[PDB]
Amino acid sequence: MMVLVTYDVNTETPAGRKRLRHVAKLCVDYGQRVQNSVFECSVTPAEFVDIKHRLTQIIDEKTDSIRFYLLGKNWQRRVETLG
Amino acid sequence: MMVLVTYDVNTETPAGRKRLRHVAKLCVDYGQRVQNSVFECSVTPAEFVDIKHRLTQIIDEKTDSIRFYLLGKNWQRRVETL
Repeated sequence: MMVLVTYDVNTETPAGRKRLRHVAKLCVDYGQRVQNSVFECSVTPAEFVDIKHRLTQIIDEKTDSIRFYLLGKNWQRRVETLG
Repeated sequence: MMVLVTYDVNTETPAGRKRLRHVAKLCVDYGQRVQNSVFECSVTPAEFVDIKHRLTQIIDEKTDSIRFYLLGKNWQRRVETL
């Protein structure tokens, strides 16, 4: 299934920026980093449970948040850009 | 129609934080700031065109980017959080 991962972390600190690097390291195994903290990923349901599980341990859950959008097929024909 | 807007800007400088707030002020007219630089928007075709126009002026096109994902209806049945 396609999954868009949007990670909200405060990059004004070294530790923030380091968690971003880890989250990115993890998500790019499963697809592509299209902005600094946005990822277009391709995962089986087992992989998705595994990813959730590892993301939990990387992120600071009190300050950070991750959202997952499950778009269908023809999701590429449904993205537009600027910049 | 529902559109997800994701804005990539560097917020370690005042100039980036300004641009983000300005994008925020615009996008919040049409939906919600679900995370610091992500906005879930509800828009007519005409609203979508005018917004795209103004975002274009606001952002630094060389160092920033905006992605608009058109969410299908019942897109809410397909969002999860950790």
